[PDB]
Amino acid sequence: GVCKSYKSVALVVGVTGIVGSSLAEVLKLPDTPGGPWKVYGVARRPCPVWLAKKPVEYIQCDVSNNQETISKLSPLKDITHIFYVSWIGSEDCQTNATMFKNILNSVIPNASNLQHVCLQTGIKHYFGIFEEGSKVVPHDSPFTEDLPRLNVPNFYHDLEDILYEETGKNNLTWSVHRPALVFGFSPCSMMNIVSTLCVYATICKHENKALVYPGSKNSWNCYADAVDADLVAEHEIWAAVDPKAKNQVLNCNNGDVFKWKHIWKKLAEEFGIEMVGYVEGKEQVSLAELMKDKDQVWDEIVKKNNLVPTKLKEIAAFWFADIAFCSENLISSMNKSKELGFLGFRNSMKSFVSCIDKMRDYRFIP
Amino acid sequence: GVCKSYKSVALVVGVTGIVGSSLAEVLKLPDTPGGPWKVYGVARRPCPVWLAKKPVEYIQCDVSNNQETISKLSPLKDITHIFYVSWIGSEDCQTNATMFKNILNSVIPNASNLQHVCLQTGIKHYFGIFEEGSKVVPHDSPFTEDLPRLNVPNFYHDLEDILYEETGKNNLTWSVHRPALVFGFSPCSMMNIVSTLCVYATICKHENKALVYPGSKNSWNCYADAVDADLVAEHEIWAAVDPKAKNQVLNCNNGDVFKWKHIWKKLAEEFGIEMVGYVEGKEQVSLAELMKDKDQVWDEIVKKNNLVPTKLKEIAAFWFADIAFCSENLISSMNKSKELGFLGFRNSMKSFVSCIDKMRDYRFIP
Ligand SMILES: NC(=O)c1ccc[n+]([C@@H]2O[C@H](COP(=O)([O-])OP(=O)(O)OC[C@H]3O[C@@H](n4cnc5c(N)ncnc54)[C@H](OP(=O)(O)O)[C@@H]3O)[C@@H](O)[C@H]2O)c1
Ligand SMILES: NC(=O)c1ccc[n+]([C@@H]2O[C@H](COP(=O)([O-])OP(=O)(O)OC[C@H]3O[C@@H](n4cnc5c(N)ncnc54)[C@H](OP(=O)(O)O)[C@@H]3O)[C@@H](O)[C@H]2O)c1
Ligand SMILES: CC(C)=CCC/C(C)=C/C(=O)O
Ligand SMILES: CC(C)=CCC/C(C)=C/C(=O)O
Repeated sequence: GVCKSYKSVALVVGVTGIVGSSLAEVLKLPDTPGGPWKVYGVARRPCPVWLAKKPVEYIQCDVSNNQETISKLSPLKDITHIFYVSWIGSEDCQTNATMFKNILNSVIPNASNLQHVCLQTGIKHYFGIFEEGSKVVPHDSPFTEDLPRLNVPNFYHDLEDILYEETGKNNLTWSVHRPALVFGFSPCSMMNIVSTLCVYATICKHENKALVYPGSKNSWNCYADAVDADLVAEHEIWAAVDPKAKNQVLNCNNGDVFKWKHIWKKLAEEFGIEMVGYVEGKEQVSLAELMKDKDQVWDEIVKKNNLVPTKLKEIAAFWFADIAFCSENLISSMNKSKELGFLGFRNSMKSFVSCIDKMRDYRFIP
Repeated sequence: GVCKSYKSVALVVGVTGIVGSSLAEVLKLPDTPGGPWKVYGVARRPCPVWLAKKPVEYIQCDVSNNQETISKLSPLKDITHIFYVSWIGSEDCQTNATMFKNILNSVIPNASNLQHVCLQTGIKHYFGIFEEGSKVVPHDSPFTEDLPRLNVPNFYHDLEDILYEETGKNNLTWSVHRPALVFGFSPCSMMNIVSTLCVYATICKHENKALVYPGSKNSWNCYADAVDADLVAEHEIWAAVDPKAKNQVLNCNNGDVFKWKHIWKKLAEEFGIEMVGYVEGKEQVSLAELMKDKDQVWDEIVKKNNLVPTKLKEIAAFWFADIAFCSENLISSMNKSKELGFLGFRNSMKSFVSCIDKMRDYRFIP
């Protein structure tokens, strides 16, 4: 059979991630802008079974290693768009920078039809980094894309600088996407809040305990926002294909606000267990501490429910929930994207439930 | 010349109001859905000069008087859509009810091509009434259209009940629109926040004083939302013409959030004066009290700047600003409208400035 024709050819760097996994789905839909798409999906681990069941050409590669990346990506002469949706899982500026440089150095000399590089960062651009030593004054919100860089060693700054330099030199377009908190389904993410809260809820249910909210008062009652992984995918694809979005920094959220108070009630209902909400006068407790000895319990759950086998620390990031539940005042604006013609949105309450439903369909959670 | 053809014929009840004045503009644009529109505009006062310069057939009528309303509206046999965007200016349930009943009793028997009645209420549906005696527990937010009625004598309840009964009996469709705080330009409104704050700012400037924020701490820092009058008009016209919107209760806001803190800075810049923002530890002061003796000052301003002559209490509602500046937790959801296909929005910061610009173009403010 003659070689298959594609209109566009994506390199998704971080294909097992919370957005990369969505891109692997969304890019292959028949009506997706820029389609038909061929998808190369890059990650460090062996292709998981769930991803092997998708029409994605998986490339196992440690992108922090330059010679390996050259060897693995330089043969991919047909790439048209790069979606960089990866990070090393620490805030180390140079390791993260090296990963992104390696992608560009390996692809740009070899992909003569390369058009665009999508760089995914996030709303930490506006408020700072997670490293405990960093005592920094964030910007006030709503966050908009005209806010200047904070005086902090945020690896996002280095990634942008590389993006601008390398696209500029090579007559490529660029986009920087700054998603809010992601609502997604990947069990291989280092920061999946829905999966994390679903695992907590599952363990509570397993142990005949209530779904006890461990967070701060402020994070219970404040306005919060998030972004569905599929909407991030759609926003990145929009910037990759639509001339109006090119060479722009762009926030990405669902377009609404919610409260954790309301999400919590929904979570309890979804698992058919009692909730204990925020109790007046109580201080936040560490969910990471509450769950520190639960690995064997999770193993037992996986076995009893015949789930996709996951290690507790890989499917859940309890430390990340702890940060979410002592955060407030982090709302980001979608006006710039809307004014440029991107009218994609989600109902965040419905998005949260859709992620639960999807994780159950995939057998990641009971 | 042969009688002019129109596709649709609007009765706008409250044509001098903050939304009615926008409808008088929007309905007459060439690309407005349902057009070409003929517009009958009803209000109690004599047609102001600014409205006489619009292609609107003005009908001076006190709609609280049944015989007068019959006499004035029963000849209008060609009405296709009613936009009820009026209230008496008190919370008296029966006077407000009487006004709306009178419209329907006068039009329904006489307009054989009548299709739809749009009823404008508002987000007070979710939190209660302004009357000082009423000590009531509001719903929590974000406000959605599935929230049940509060146990309060809100005239909105009576207006809805009349709408349902009379449309139901007569095979007409209905829509209830619940706008957030309106950003608009009418100088004849009983509740125009932008005009009110512009008048304050103008007086501050006239007296070489700073723009001193008089509100509460909470209302300075909280998330707030609003709706541009033109977007309310567009939302009402959408419900009047689009089958998907028919027989629905629908919120209407700009689709974003803002803070008064940020609006205040913008207001000061627009008037080229210094601002004093919220001062930590200060209690809210009454802007109504601050402005109680300023009528002659406003007269002098009107004369010195050659403005459209307005009485201070008619262009500004300082009591209404006082309520805005002790409110929080009033965000409403636009998901229902979006899910039904209405994707109209405004950038609220830009909307606020556009209202200032428009009021200056009309010579209502300097
Ligand atoms: N998650 C959120 O809620 C969120 C919100 C806003 C912004 N963001 C930002 O979005 C960006 C991407 O993060 P994410 O959360 O989408 O990531 P994630 O879900 O944790 O996924 C990371 C991906 O990168 C891959 N990866 C990591 N190190 C690699 C290496 N050395 N070589 C090759 N692949 C490697 C991972 O595969 P392996 O496991 O095989 O290494 C995985 O596919 C980050 O800047 C993050 O801060 C995230
Ligand atoms: N303003 C806001 O920010 C806001 C926000 C959300 C919801 N709403 C709601 O929207 C609804 C309409 O209020 P609005 O603020 O748009 O009104 P508005 O700007 O004060 O305008 C009221 C209109 O009704 C007319 N009117 C009053 N009494 C009348 C009578 N007896 N006969 C005939 N016309 C009469 C007025 O004309 P005359 O002066 O000549 O009488 C004027 O045209 C109310 O339920 C209000 O609570 C308002
Ligand atoms: C409330 C929380 C936990 C926000 C952080 C979202 C992320 C992960 C942003 C980013 O990585 O830029
Ligand atoms: C923050 C304020 C002042 C909200 C009231 C908006 C209005 C006027 C609602 C309604 O009339 O339903």
